[PDB]
Amino acid sequence: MELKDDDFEKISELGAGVVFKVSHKPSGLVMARKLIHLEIKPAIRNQIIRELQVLHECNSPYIVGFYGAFYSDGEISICMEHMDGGSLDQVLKKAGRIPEQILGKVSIAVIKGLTYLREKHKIMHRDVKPSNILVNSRGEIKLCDFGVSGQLIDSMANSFVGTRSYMSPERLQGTHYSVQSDIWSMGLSLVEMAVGRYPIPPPPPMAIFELLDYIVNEPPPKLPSGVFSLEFQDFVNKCLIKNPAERADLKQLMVHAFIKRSDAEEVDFAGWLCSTIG
Ligand SMILES: CNS(=O)(=O)Nc1nccc(Cc2c(C)c3ccc(Oc4ncccn4)cc3oc2=O)c1F
Ligand SMILES: Nc1ncnc2c1ncn2[C@@H]1O[C@H](COP(=O)(O)OP(=O)(O)NP(=O)(O)O)[C@@H](O)[C@H]1O
Ligand SMILES: [Cl-]
Ligand SMILES: [Cl-]
Ligand SMILES: [Cl-]
Ligand SMILES: [Cl-]
Ligand SMILES: [Cl-]
Ligand SMILES: [Mg+2]
Repeated sequence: MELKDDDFEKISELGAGVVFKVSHKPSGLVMARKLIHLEIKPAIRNQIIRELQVLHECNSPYIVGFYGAFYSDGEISICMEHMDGGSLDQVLKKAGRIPEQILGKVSIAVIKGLTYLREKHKIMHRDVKPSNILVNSRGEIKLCDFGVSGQLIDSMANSFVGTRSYMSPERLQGTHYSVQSDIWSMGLSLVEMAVGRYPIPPPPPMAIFELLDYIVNEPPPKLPSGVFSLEFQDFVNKCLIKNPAERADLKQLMVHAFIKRSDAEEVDFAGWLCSTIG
C-alpha cells in the first residue's frame, strides 16, 4: 500500500514480546504496527520486505489483514489490521480460563485459517499459540504472525527464545516442518487456554532448554478429568499425540465430534468477549 514512517502517528500501545496502534494519516486508516529490530545486513533486510509482500495476496476471514511492510531506522515495520479484541493470550489473562464452547469456535477458526494458508499459499504457520490468535468485537477469530518470510524466520531464531514453547517433538528431533506440527501447537494452546496455564510441565521455573527436552521426552499434557466434555478431551488428545503419523490431520479434526458439535452451537462470541474484556 506504500507506507513510510512519516505517514504514521501513535495512538497507543497494544503489547510487546513491540506493537503500536497507529493512525495512518494520509489514508485515515487505524492500523496495528509491529516493529522488528534486527542487527542484519541491508541485503537480507530487503529480502524480508520483498518476501512479506506475499501477505498482500492473503484474503481469508480467518487471517489478519496486511497493509504493508517497510524498513526505517533499523526497524522492520509490519503494518496490519488492528484487532480491537487483542490476542487470546490477553483475553486469557482477564478471563482466567476460556470456556470450551468458546474454544470450539476458536478451534474451527484456527483449523480454517491453517487450511487456507496451506492450500492457497502452501505455507505453514509455524507459530500457533494464544498470543497469535487475535479476536475482535465483531466476534472474529484470526491467525497472525505466520512464517511468510524464510529470511525473517532464520534471522529471529525463535526456537531458543521466550519462556514457553509450543514446538513439537518431531521438530525438536530434526524433522522437517509440516502441518502436523501446527496441530500440536493448537492442541497445546487449547489446553493452555482451557485450564488457564501453560501445560508443560503438569502442576523452580524451567528455562527454554529443559522445557524443550521435556517436550521430546515426557508424555504429552492432557485436560483434567471432570471439568470438560469427553469430546473436547479426545480432540485435544488427538492433537497432542507425540507420533506425527498417529496425530490427527486437518481433515480428521474438521469432522471430529467436538468440532461438529461446536459448529452447531449458537455461541455469541462477541458478546462473551466484550463482557470479559470490556
Ligand atoms: C516460532 N516459530 S519459528 O518458525 O521458529 N519463528 C517464526 N515463526 C513464524 C513466523 C516467523 C517470522 C514472521 C513474523 C514474526 C511475522 C509477523 C507479522 C507478519 O505480518 C502479518 N500480517 C498479517 C497477517 C499475518 N502476519 C508477518 C510475519 O511473517 C514472518 O515470516 C518466525 F520467525
Ligand atoms: N494486529 C493486532 N491488533 C491488536 N493487537 C495486536 C496485533 N498484533 C499484535 N498485537 C498484540 O501485541 C502483543 C505483542 O505481539 P508480539 O510482538 O507478536 O509478541 P507475542 O506474539 O505476543 N509473544 P512473542 O511471539 O513471543 O513475541 C500481543 O500480545 C498482541 O495481543
Ligand atoms: Cl539480532
Ligand atoms: Cl513467553
Ligand atoms: Cl504436511
Ligand atoms: Cl461428552
Ligand atoms: Cl459472534
Ligand atoms: Mg505474535
